[PDB]
Amino acid sequence: SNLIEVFVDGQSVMVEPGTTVLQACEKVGMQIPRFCYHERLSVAGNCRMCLVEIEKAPKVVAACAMPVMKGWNILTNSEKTKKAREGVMEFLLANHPLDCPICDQGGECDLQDQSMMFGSDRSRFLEGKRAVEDKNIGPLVKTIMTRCIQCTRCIRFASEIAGVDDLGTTGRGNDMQVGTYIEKMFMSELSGNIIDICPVGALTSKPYAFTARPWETRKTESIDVMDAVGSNIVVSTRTGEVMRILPRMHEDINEEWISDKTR
Amino acid sequence: PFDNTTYKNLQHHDYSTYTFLDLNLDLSKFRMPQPSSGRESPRH
Amino acid sequence: ALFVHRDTPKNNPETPFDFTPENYKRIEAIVKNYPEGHKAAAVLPVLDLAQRQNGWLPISAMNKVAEILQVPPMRVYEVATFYTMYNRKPVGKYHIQVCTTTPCMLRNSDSILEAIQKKLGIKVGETTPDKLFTLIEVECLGACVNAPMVQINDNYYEDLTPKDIEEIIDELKAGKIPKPGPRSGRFSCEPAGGLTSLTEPPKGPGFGVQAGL
Amino acid sequence: KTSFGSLKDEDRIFTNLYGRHDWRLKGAQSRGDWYKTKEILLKGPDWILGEVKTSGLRGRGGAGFPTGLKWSFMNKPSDGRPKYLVVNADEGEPGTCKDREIIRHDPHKLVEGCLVGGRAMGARAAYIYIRGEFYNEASNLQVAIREAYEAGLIGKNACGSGYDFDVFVVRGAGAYICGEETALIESIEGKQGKPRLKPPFPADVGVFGCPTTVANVETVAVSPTICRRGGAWFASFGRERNSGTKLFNISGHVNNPCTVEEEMSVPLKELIEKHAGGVTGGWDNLLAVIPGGSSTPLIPKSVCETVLMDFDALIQAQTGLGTAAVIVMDRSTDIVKAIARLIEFYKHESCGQCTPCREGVDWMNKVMARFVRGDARPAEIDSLWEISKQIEGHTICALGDGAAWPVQGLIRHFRPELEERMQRFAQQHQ
Ligand SMILES: NC(=O)C1=CN([C@@H]2O[C@H](COP(=O)(O)OP(=O)(O)OC[C@H]3O[C@@H](n4cnc5c(N)ncnc54)[C@H](O)[C@@H]3O)[C@@H](O)[C@H]2O)C=CC1
Ligand SMILES: Cc1cc2nc3c(=O)[nH]c(=O)nc-3n(C[C@H](O)[C@H](O)[C@H](O)COP(=O)(O)O)c2cc1C
Ligand code: SF4
Ligand code: SF4
Ligand code: SF4
Ligand code: FES
Ligand code: FES
Ligand SMILES: [K+]
Repeated sequence: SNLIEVFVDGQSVMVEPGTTVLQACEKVGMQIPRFCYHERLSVAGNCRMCLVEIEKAPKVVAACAMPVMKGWNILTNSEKTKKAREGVMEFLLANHPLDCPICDQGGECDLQDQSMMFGSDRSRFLEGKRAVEDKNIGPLVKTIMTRCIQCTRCIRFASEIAGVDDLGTTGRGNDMQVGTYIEKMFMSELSGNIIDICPVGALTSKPYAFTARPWETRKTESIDVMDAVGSNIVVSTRTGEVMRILPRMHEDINEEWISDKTR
Repeated sequence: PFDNTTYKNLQHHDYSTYTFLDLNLDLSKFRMPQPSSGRESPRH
Repeated sequence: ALFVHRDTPKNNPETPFDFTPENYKRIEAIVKNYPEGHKAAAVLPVLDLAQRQNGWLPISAMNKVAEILQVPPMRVYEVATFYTMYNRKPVGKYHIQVCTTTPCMLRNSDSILEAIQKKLGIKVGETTPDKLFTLIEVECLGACVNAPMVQINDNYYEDLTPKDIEEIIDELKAGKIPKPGPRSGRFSCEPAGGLTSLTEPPKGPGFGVQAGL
Repeated sequence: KTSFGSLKDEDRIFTNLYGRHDWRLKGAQSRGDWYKTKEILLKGPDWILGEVKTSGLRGRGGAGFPTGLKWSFMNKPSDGRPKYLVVNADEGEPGTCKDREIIRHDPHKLVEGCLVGGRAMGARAAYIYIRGEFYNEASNLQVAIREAYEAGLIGKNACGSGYDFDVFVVRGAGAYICGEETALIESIEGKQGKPRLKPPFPADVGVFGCPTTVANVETVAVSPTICRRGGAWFASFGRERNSGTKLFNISGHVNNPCTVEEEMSVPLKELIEKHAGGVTGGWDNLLAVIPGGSSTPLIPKSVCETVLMDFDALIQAQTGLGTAAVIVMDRSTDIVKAIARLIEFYKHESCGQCTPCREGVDWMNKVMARFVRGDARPAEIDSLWEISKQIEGHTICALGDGAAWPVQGLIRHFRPELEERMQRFAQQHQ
């Protein structure tokens, strides 16, 4: 074996060369927070939420993108790792709209949850927030782009897995927007999966819209029958009524996606 | 003779909107044959 | 100022655009500057070529650049909305760009912005009603010692006063083309009160060449 | 040598800086360009890299990385991918107008630099990524490249050396961020000019995924003069680890704003009072100097009195050398308006990729726009300081650093002027 030895908080772990910092921390049961990293999409490195201190290094590294060198001690819980996480969460929540009650992502929001777990408890932003024009990409995905945090999981899903190349970023700076730039309708056979991986409620399910809320739903693990792939699903119900259908991760079938008929 | 009193770069007063691209088209005959990645595009 | 497209009757995917055949030979020369398999690298010149023919970019020039380079159209829309030169609205015949960053602001670019506004009767972002002049306000143009300065379509007009830029707009309205240079006494970038350096003749080929060469 | 500056005209690398001689091939060959270029190329890559490492040349783009150590990263055996020198001619920095002068007036010096540097790094071709706003300079450089192809100096069998080397010019399209080397690489590749993360450094995965060195126009155009005159001749100027000559752009509130080539560790006061005619109203009218273009923090008048204009003496003056673009600001300058216009530049020139620049530079611009009017309370100074520290080192490229640093310099040297601005706002509006 050619495994290199690295350290996560002093704990030795033997990792394959080419492994990122985030995967090396995954191997000891620590989960580095993330918004743009996804293990089935390409590495983006553009939310900076995964910034972690390697010790004896005066700069945090994007753990989703940085490969481990031999002998690093990844400080997942040091003071400047936490200051980096609170600063990046402050910038993510600076222009974010106060929509948490009227948002379908509430209760199951990555942004809410790791704002609670890794960011500050309050605001210093005394300014006015931006407001993004909404888009119309079809009858399946409700689009409220003020909630977008520009993680580009849209674009990497549509380009790399759905293979569509219709989503992109237009503009520059804080005015950069996610969309198709024209009135174009994103209707793939895998189009609803962008509802799953959007960490915020910028892309939501238009059929599921406003009807339920994640804590009150019951999660029955079950099988798709819309094709002979046999996708593993979660039928989430509420008070004896089927509310929605999510995927289950099965690595050998449907890795974590389902089709739009299934959904 | 030696002259240090005039501005010798007076050519760019006469450049049109297609000067750069016609110069590139003129240069196209001089150049080495490009390398290939073996495919027509990364979507091929 | 927007970054979504709405189909107007003058900007729609059936607005007539096609390159001239000499522009197709120019596009062939552009694509031959890049390796085979990376034709997408010619998105930025060819799209700019589409702006040099048409004056601006309707969304059929974007579609034509996407079609002849075999890239997706969104990959051209990203380039057209990222870069500040691609005019996604038709600008006037003379596209005045006044630099108002700090090196040009400290040498009073505001006076020249105001002088262009009171000469043309428009403000920043507007176009004159005869479609001749579009006045916008740009960032640093790389002519900082020649502050204050403007750019008109290809040309830098430098070391300007309000009277100089009024004269430039006068001889632009008269059909002539002015000299792209500093309107002060100096030529390009030298100190104005005589050369403080390079007053000697250059030494010529072979000066100071070390041994073994 | 303890005193620096007063560079002689026989020691100038960029003769014909001012456009007073012929920039074309007949004018360039009679100034020393393309002299014994075959003899330089036939001494191989290792000799040229030894001359650049011996010269102590640091990267003239603005960071000052050691140029020979940088270019030696390409000196490795191939694996099927071609190799590319890419010349950074974008030059978006406010204050900086020197690479325009090299391209406009000494283009064959840049082309011979492309050939010598690409031979040093084994590069197949040169992409000179030029600013799109420099149309006349790009056509100027294209005429010089046509003269270099027709003289047999580049292309097939460059200078009779049996080394094949093309020189391409790529025009930008109006982005400051496409001066950053990985964003410039993405801009050559037909995409949005968004910076790549590092690693991979461009010597591993650069333009088109090939080995690639991005280098400034100035650090490329001095390399044949270094290889002819010797690395010791170049290293005999400036302080130690600060070797050579440098182009300086004195702009703002001086009597004669100019580009001038000077020895490295020249004092700032000597540079201004010699080549620029002094600060308007005399040296006692000086308020502040941004030493190296917009990304470096300002220094006040008390620091400008003794400091030397190289990398190390300006890092000791808690600023940077940067692009050596000296912006001079006299006592009549509203300095908060100038720094806020600079942060407004940084939010109009920010690509939007990562979170701290995309959000925090607009939020710093809003805080600075309230600071110009005084529409703030003094506890928002320190907050803004921390906002800068949350952008600094948390971003992908150094535009986030380059937007944090003017805010930090303004706060650090001019907190009381901000405070009196805010308190006169508070007394005339409440
Ligand atoms: N010239 C101009 O117009 C502008 C210049 N700047 C200056 O640019 C600087 C920031 O630019 P950066 O490229 O981000 O600075 P720096 O962090 O990256 O690196 C400088 C150079 O060294 C190389 N390098 C550094 N460490 C390396 C390693 N371990 N292996 C291989 N290569 C390595 C990089 O590839 C780069 O080309 C600042 O000093 C700023 O003042 C900023 C804006 C405009
Ligand atoms: C936002 C940003 C803009 C930059 N713009 C330029 C530029 O316009 N020209 C330049 O030579 N370097 C620029 N740089 C520095 C480059 O990253 C790189 O260091 C340089 O182009 C090549 O290295 P060198 O100094 O050895 O030549 C910029 C850096 C950043 C972060
Ligand atoms: S996306 Fe998350 S943080 Fe934003 S409004 Fe919805 S629940 Fe709240
Ligand atoms: S809409 Fe969602 S998935 Fe798409 S870029 Fe924005 S936050 Fe990411
Ligand atoms: S910090 Fe700004 S300039 Fe750099 S990758 Fe991010 S958005 Fe781009
Ligand atoms: S998760 Fe690594 S930066 Fe987004
Ligand atoms: S500041 Fe106006 S040209 Fe650089
Ligand atoms: K979602």
